[PDB]
Amino acid sequence: MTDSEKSATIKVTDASFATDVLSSNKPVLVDFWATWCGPCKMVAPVLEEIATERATDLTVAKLDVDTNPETARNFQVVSIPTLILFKDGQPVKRIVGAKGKAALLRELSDVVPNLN
Repeated sequence: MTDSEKSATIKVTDASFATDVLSSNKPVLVDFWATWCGPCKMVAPVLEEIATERATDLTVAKLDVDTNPETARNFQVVSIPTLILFKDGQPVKRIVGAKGKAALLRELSDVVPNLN
């Protein structure tokens, strides 16, 4: 089953990346992913929880490399899944391959000192 409030993520494209990711004065986390990749499918529910839980500290976004390969090569992040953390529309940290909740919330507790 699914629902319109099951996630707090945003979806971005090569035509909208500047208006959402580079527009953000707060920290924003882009996951470059595709539905056809196993590790992408495995990190998606962990990022969905991170979007729902960490909304006050950061924003969580997805770039679909299957329909925006332009944005995938623009940052050289084609080696999916690939996570970029931006602050004030400028890149600050890079991560590649899947994470579990513990590893993802360590790398985001680096900006959320409250947990974990």
